Amino acid sequence: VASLRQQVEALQGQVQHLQAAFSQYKKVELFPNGQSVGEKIFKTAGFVKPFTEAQLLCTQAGGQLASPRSAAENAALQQLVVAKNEAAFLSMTDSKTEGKFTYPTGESLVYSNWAPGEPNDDGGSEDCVEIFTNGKWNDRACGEKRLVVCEF
Amino acid sequence: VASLRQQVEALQGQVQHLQAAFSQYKKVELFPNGQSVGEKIFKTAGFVKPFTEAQLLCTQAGGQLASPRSAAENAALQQLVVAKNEAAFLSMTDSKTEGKFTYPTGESLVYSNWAPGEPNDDGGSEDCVEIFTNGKWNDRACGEKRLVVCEF
Amino acid sequence: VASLRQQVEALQGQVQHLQAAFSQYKKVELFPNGQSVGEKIFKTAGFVKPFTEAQLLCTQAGGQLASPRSAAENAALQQLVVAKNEAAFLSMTDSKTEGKFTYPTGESLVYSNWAPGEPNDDGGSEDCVEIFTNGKWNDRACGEKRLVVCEF
Ligand SMILES: OC[C@H]1O[C@@H](O)[C@H](O)[C@@H](O)[C@H]1O
Ligand SMILES: OC[C@H]1O[C@@H](O)[C@H](O)[C@@H](O)[C@H]1O
Ligand SMILES: OC[C@H]1O[C@@H](O)[C@H](O)[C@@H](O)[C@H]1O
Ligand SMILES: [Ca+2]
Ligand SMILES: [Ca+2]
Ligand SMILES: [Ca+2]
Ligand SMILES: [Ca+2]
Ligand SMILES: [Ca+2]
Ligand SMILES: [Ca+2]
Ligand SMILES: [Ca+2]
Ligand SMILES: [Ca+2]
Ligand SMILES: [Ca+2]
Ligand SMILES: [Ca+2]
Repeated sequence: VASLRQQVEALQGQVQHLQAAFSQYKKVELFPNGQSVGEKIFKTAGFVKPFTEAQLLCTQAGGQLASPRSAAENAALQQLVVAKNEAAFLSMTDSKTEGKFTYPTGESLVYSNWAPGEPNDDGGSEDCVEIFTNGKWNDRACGEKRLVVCEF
Repeated sequence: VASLRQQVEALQGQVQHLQAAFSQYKKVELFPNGQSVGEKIFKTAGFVKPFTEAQLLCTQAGGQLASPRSAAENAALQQLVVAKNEAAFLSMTDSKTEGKFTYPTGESLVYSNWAPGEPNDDGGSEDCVEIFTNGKWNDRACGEKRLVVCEF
Repeated sequence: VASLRQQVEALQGQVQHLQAAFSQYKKVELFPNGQSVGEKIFKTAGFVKPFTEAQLLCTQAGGQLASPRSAAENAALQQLVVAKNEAAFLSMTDSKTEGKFTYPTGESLVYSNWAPGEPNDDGGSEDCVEIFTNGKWNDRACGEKRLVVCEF
């Protein structure tokens, strides 16, 4: 009765403390390699790797390569690319069917931000996608090394 | 009443497990680029930038440049400077009124740890402040590049 | 009473939110320098240091040097070492009594994964332990520099 009321106030204090502490912790974690947008979080590893290796790193970490699905997400991702001044790989490829880019699941793109003239499968060997510091996309050979950015 | 008790008992167990997990992840987070002191957390980006750019990075991240307000805070900040072996910028400047250093809010300093002979406005143009590996402060030209350390 | 009911229900909602948000941040934190195994978390500083320096870094951060106590923990640590491609120091040494490796607490090893013929106290001066990218252990001079990996 009167006891439960006291225990509740104690619990209330514990939760409010956690909310304040967690909020501060989130800001700390995201500085300087992460960006939060909606319920998605982009985070860069800070180094470059070929597509296959970059892809494995994200999947093993429980996430996947950056997959911007809107202008808002693309802008958030662009911030990390600008901050590191290094173009990054996206998760999408047209390795299965040339000319048709898809997400790792197989789904067709729901949003794109291709630079003028892209994708152009230059040299007949560009199945991966990179995002420039200006936010635009370009298909690029998967063997090339680009900034690793995963989404969680 | 009775059901409410077990409900409170259960929820608190969950909150305390969350507290324990959060405490562990906070220690992990701070290693090796952060330092906690009181309710404040200092975290370095690991690279150098001129004052204006450094200031923007911290503000955009939801914090501000390191602003040690006591010997204890200065000591905590010093650890990061020593770890990176790179002097860092503080948030304070005397741009508005020469010789009068203030925090971003305009408030006058409540603590200082100037090195002997400082501040001296060398060349007649040193309005920013840097902290050395020995913990002492020195006014420095804002255009120079120093370690970026923010506080949250 | 009905008020306490509402309060308890309110807390349940706040806790569910924290649980979900924290779960996401745990994954974010561990990328790309951490590894979780059981209730233990290994995290690398990303650089090399001699044993004494490495040990101090971990202890001051509230943890200790990597101390795999099972094949499962050793495999998890190995994943991290492979990712960084740099042999790392473990916490154990036989500095007190030659030939008898112990944890920082003085307790004898409960698990080991020595490479064939090791430990061999090569040159009569190897009291520290390093873990290779293949997961095997080798006693090594404490003065040498190895990847710093702490456990929390
Ligand atoms: O390697 C340079 C080339 O890379 C291609 O991906 C691009 O479509 C070309 O316009 C050119 O920039
Ligand atoms: O650039 C070197 C100079 O930097 C000034 O900030 C300092 O006051 C001088 O004593 C000298 O060290
Ligand atoms: O420094 C090279 C040597 O290092 C020792 O620790 C090892 O036992 C030897 O087999 C040899 O590899
Ligand atoms: Ca193709
Ligand atoms: Ca193609
Ligand atoms: Ca192209
Ligand atoms: Ca972190
Ligand atoms: Ca001035
Ligand atoms: Ca001045
Ligand atoms: Ca000066
Ligand atoms: Ca010995
Ligand atoms: Ca020995
Ligand atoms: Ca040996």
